[PDB]
Amino acid sequence: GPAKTAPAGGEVKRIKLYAERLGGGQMGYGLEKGKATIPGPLIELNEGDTLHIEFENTMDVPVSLHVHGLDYEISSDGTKQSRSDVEPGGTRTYTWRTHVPGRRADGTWRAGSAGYWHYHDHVVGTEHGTGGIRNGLYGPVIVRRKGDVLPDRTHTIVFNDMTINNRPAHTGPDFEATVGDRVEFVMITHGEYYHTFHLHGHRWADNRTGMLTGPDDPSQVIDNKICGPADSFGFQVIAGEGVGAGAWMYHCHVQSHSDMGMVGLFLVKKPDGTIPGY
Amino acid sequence: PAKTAPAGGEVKRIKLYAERLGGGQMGYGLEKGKATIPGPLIELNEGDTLHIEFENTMDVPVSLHVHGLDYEISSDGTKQSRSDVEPGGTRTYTWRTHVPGRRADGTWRAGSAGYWHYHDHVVGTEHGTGGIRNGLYGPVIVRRKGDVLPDRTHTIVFNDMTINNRPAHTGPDFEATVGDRVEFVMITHGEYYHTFHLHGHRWADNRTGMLTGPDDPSQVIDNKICGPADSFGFQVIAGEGVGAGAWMYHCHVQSHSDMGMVGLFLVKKPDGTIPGY
Amino acid sequence: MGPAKTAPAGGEVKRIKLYAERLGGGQMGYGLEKGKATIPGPLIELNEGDTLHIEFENTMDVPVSLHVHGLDYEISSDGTKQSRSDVEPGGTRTYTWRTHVPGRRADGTWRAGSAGYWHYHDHVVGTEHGTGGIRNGLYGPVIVRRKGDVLPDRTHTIVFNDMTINNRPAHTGPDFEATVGDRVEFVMITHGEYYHTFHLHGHRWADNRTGMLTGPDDPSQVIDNKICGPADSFGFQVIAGEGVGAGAWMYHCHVQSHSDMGMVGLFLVKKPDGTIPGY
Ligand SMILES: COc1cc(C(C)=O)ccc1O
Ligand SMILES: [Cu+2]
Ligand SMILES: [Cu+2]
Ligand SMILES: [Cu+2]
Ligand SMILES: [Cu+2]
Ligand SMILES: [Cu+2]
Ligand SMILES: [Cu+2]
Ligand SMILES: [Cu+2]
Ligand SMILES: [Cu+2]
Ligand SMILES: [Cu+2]
Ligand SMILES: [Cu+2]
Ligand SMILES: [Cu+2]
Ligand SMILES: [Cu+2]
Repeated sequence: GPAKTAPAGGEVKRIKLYAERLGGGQMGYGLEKGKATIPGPLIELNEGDTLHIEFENTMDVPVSLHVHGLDYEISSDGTKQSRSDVEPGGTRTYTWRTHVPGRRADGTWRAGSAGYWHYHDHVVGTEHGTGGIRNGLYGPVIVRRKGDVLPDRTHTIVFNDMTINNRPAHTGPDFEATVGDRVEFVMITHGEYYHTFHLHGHRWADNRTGMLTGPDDPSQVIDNKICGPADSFGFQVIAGEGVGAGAWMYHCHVQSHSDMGMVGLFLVKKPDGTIPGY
Repeated sequence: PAKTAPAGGEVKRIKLYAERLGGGQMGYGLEKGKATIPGPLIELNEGDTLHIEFENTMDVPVSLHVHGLDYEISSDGTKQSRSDVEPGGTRTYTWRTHVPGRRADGTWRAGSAGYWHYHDHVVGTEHGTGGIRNGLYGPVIVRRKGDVLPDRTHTIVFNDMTINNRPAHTGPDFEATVGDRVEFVMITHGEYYHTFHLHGHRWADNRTGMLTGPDDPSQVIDNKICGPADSFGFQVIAGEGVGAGAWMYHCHVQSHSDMGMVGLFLVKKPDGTIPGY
Repeated sequence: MGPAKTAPAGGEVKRIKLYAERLGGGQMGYGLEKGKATIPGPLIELNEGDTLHIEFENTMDVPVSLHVHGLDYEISSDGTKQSRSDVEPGGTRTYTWRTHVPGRRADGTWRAGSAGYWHYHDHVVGTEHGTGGIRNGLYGPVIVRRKGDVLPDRTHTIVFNDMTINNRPAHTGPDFEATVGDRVEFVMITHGEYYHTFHLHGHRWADNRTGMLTGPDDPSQVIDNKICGPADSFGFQVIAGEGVGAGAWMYHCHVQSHSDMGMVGLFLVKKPDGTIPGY
């Protein structure tokens, strides 16, 4: 039937979050010890939500959690200079807040928190978290505005230096859907390089939600997007819409990059489970 | 005045050929021996369907892949979908197109209109690195009913360190007359980020490159950063507010402009003269 | 906080003088007075419809020019060697910039006005694209405002020029001071060989003409992070410490090696008492 939408926020929410080492000199965040992933756990909030994070550093080196776009005080900045990092074996409670749009007393329109954001390390290896980000400490954050369209499933694609989600070249990741599913994509970039993100057989609107608000929204519609370290955006597509089922490539479009394996599949299935030509 | 795009929905057909050009270059053409870089401009109205009859006249596999438009996986134009074209081979690629409208879930489905492009995916690699470098790319415009039509359209492709695969400092230059409504399609390919910059003129960063009205918040710019496979276009009024002259456009990356990615938008007085040129 | 002051309507004929000087260490800069040159050059603000007459003197050993983005100039003000609009050593020229309001064209289309965040810089030094002039520091912000645009308390220009910020030594800032609640404006220009991503802690803006959402209608992405290449310019305004509070709020390019090597600054937001918590 009609699209599902986000409820109003304003709830006070809590999660546990850990930083721990993974194989091969890699680091990630997790919701439980021994559960860490690259990228980290996806965090979703409704505008007005407050989130307290009970943070434990499991590692033998100082780490931090610094987030984009959300409201936080200087004590949640997650930086060395702000004394907000977390020592080895230590814990701290990071607090993220969130607000709805509205008229300022000066008569202007204050932008809400809503959008496609991310969190990552500001501390490991240098005071910009170069080592940490390189090792995999980063994760997506979605803040939704009341009435925002909710998807069937959400997937995070991170271009971190020459890799996707710190995976070895040519290893995807791949995401599955069924023709007609509403699929949300969160795209984040980290590290040294510019990239262009590209998706076969689909397009989105270049704007807050990734979708057009209606017939008056001028935003350019695009299948290809240039992005750079700490950039984040998102969007939703209806799997296979107008195109049909198939194995649909997404890849960085910088030629040496795609040539070198920054490539994935959006695997879109016929209602019966089959994918044509594959 | 201001002629506008009519409603789409027509079924259209063209023949398209891949062929070798001089110097190791390759290009698409509308007839054998007529291939160009960039390839032929393809224009469609929302709702239109285009059947492309493709012949690959080269001695290596080639393919046709498009951005933004509606194609089935069998028109993806990749080795992976088995949609490339063997040497001397022929295939029909089909591109469909749709107007915007309200989906069943009550969301607003975006139409196909916009500035897009097509290029090879199979030459030299499965990402068409070789083909793209050799020159297999071309502009596609899809127009929404009511879109403002230009007097002329020019395509500027920054391909690696070249414009339209031309030698340094060779242009292209485009001519117009003050007051002409001129459309530019701006495509980027290859290995490098760039910044497109046009003297004397400006456009809106949005679908049409023009402000829809007084309510459109889109930033107005003369400079745009663009990555490989990036696609955008706009229209300006030649010399509007600025008069006639040789109006430079180039990549604004300093070394690149010094290397010769530079061209002229030649805007003439009514008498055909250009002051300072 | 009271109702914000706004830009009035333009149409005035304005005049300034601009000098091109050599500064310490092979640097070059514009100035409003001989001996007053700065990098970035002086801030130039116009209301849509205004006309600006720049009386330009070149005091350097080599030819220089003045070339501006986004505004209305005849070919003779282009500021290039090819248009014969550059300036010989010890020479002068009047450069003229014009600006127009938006409006309905005779053809039914809507003509965009001049308003926005723009910049000017040398086109002639070291190469015909002014690669030298720019590396040496010749560049400066231009702001064109639309009637009714919201005015800030203070304006700050952050230029990423190759690997510097405003041509400064690494890890030198600049830092900017505000008090919690100030409406603060940033103009952000990029120059040189390299792409960048501009990032500001604890604040966000709208990616659009004014950097602020016009109202609930506005679909524009809200961002704390923006990619920019050479000659890109954009601006925005924030309420200092809004919903966040006092602190020393980092801004920096987020390309990792760039921030590591020092393109970093502080937006220092004081409390009313003038203290900054934990700094
Ligand atoms: C068109 O001439 C050239 C272009 C390139 C590019 C575009 O990288 C490299 C070497 C050349 O001789
Ligand atoms: Cu930072
Ligand atoms: Cu890439
Ligand atoms: Cu594609
Ligand atoms: Cu960050
Ligand atoms: Cu592809
Ligand atoms: Cu370039
Ligand atoms: Cu210019
Ligand atoms: Cu492509
Ligand atoms: Cu120029
Ligand atoms: Cu940088
Ligand atoms: Cu931040
Ligand atoms: Cu410039």
